[PDB]
Amino acid sequence: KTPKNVILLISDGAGLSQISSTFYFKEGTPNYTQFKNIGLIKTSSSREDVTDSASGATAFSCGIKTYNAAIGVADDSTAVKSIVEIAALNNIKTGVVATSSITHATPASFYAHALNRGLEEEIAMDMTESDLDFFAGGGLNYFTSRKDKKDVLAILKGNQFTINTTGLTDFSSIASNRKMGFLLADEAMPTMESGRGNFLSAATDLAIQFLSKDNSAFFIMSEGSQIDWGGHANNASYLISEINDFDDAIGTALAFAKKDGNTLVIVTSDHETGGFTLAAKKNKREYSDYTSIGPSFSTGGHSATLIPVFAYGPGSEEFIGIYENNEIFHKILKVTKWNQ
Amino acid sequence: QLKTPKNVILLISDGAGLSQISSTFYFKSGTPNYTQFKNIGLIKTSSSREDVTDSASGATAFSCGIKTYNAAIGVADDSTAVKSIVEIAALNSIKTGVVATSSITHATPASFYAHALNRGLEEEIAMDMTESDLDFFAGGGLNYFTSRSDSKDVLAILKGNQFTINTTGLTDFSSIASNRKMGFLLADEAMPTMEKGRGNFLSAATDLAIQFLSKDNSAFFIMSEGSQIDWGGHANNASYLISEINDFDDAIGTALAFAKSDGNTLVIVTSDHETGGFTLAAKSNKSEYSDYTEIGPTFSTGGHSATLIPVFAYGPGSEEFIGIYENNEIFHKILKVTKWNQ
Ligand SMILES: C[As](C)(=O)[O-]
Ligand SMILES: [Mg+2]
Ligand SMILES: [Mg+2]
Ligand SMILES: [Mg+2]
Ligand SMILES: [Mg+2]
Ligand SMILES: [Mg+2]
Ligand SMILES: [Mg+2]
Ligand SMILES: [Zn+2]
Ligand SMILES: [Zn+2]
Ligand SMILES: [Zn+2]
Ligand SMILES: [Zn+2]
Repeated sequence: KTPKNVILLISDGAGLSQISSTFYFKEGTPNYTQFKNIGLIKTSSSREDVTDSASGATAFSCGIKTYNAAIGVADDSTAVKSIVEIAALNNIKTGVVATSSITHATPASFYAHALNRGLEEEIAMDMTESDLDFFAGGGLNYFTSRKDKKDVLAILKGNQFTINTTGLTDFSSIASNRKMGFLLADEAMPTMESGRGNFLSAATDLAIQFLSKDNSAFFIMSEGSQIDWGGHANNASYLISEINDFDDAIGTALAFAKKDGNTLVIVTSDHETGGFTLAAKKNKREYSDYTSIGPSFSTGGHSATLIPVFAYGPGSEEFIGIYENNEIFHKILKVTKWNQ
Repeated sequence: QLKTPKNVILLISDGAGLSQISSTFYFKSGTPNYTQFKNIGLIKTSSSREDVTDSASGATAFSCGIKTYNAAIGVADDSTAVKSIVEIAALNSIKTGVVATSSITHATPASFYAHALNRGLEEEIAMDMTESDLDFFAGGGLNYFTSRSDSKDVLAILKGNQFTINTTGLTDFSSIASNRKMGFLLADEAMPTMEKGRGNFLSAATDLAIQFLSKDNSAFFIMSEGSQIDWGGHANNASYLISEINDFDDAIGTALAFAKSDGNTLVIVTSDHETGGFTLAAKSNKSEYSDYTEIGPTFSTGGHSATLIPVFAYGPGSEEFIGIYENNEIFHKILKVTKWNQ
């Protein structure tokens, strides 16, 4: 009932309908079918019925409701301790993986504290002050082509990071590093449609092997970042290709957890985007053909639907039922007994 | 090794996806009864021939435990009749009831007492009621029993089978307690909408079924349907959809209040499919920008969609309903937990 390790996978912008696309548009059975314990979260922020990713992720990373655009700060704008900082005090190794820039609102709410999510140069500099042990994502520009002219990589190397800006490597290439960071694009990683391939699964496997090196317990947040961008663009093949990749990472996590026996895997989203619907195909006589799906959208923004939570591993029963998003944080602390 | 329920209440919200359910968290006074549920599953709703299901195949999945074609009522993909949960209940000495806010002959209620090649055959469906072992029903659809193209009087046949029938109003329990079976036909076609003054019919009817079917310490099975959530969806009419699902949520609280007091009753809440691509979008301010402080509901289709659908279960055996499975497994899971003879 007490997990040693926690992997949190966040599919940005995926409601149940986006999840459902994997049951129609992906070869084979989705890894979602492996879960038995399922819950539901209410995703409103402290001030807005519709959340953004910043307050959405800060509800998970810090266990409070805060205003849209906040990174790691409470509604009154004061810094709050995150699960990464708490994990560091409990001797837990930590890693953050994302297919957006590593400074984007979701990863950022795990290692920075900023008044507004668009302060991405401040966020990059904030990593220099975090106990983060591993990261992988885009966003090389935020560390090396800055308004202030500073070389943030040099500071990170001073803090014991090895940084790779060229490719994800084998685990044998990084096993002896103390901390490891990958910055593999200037801004966001490529889309799956532009050849990103299995970055998310590979990077999440690297984080697991790296952070568990010396029998240390770990916490990892891996984010399927571009699902939401698909929803905002009302671009169905973009959305579906990104969520199928995210379902591959879920299989990666779960294959490790099932063998390990001491790992809790939580999958959820921050909010839904686009009103994405698996509607019947539309024909011109305009009528429906229920034999076939034609994905449609109703909005270019986020929506307030409750969002599914999936949990596998010791303590996974704590995540069933219907609760506010910020209680994800408290439920993790409860089952791991990591102290605050 | 789960607990075994004596009784089962299956509540269907037709047309309600997770976004429809979520509307009760923003548009209902107080806290939704959905929040009482701990055990939660997901069903895949495709029919035997269609990725996007209709109510008939999707309800027949629940009542008979098979995938079948859109429009089938209690019949298999080859059009042969299949034994239903209500027919199994009767053979196990279980009292049965069906409630709906549509006509009682409409596809969801029909799939639990009738066997017909096509949901359009509502006069045959009303006739099938006379050969079923149903003990209790309430809904609309008086026209299918007394104003038929074949000028037969079906009501007379139902009374011939030990039904008492009321076409006036729902009564209290002591009003109907001595009757061996009870039917309420309270509208010619569909019951009124919530916006046109239906009021608390669905909870009252469900409560009444529960008292009636549990006379003399009898085990029971009830299907009650929030039928018009779907029609709000089809019309792309937010206040209609939302008032109808708020009323369904009230029905959930009625079922759950009984189950908690009883302690021997499994309550299952699900839907057959989603409809309308209903979305709790950010309100538009005016030339148009999104204001995330508040919600303005939007739709993307006039028809059903293929999203996976949430299942909620509470009571003995409810742990059977977690995880992800085909819609037709609802039937098999009900059978498995109740330990009824098949
Ligand atoms: C516009 As349509 C045929 O999806 O209701
Ligand atoms: Mg994000
Ligand atoms: Mg800062
Ligand atoms: Mg495309
Ligand atoms: Mg119906
Ligand atoms: Mg028949
Ligand atoms: Mg209206
Ligand atoms: Zn987001
Ligand atoms: Zn977004
Ligand atoms: Zn339906
Ligand atoms: Zn419909």
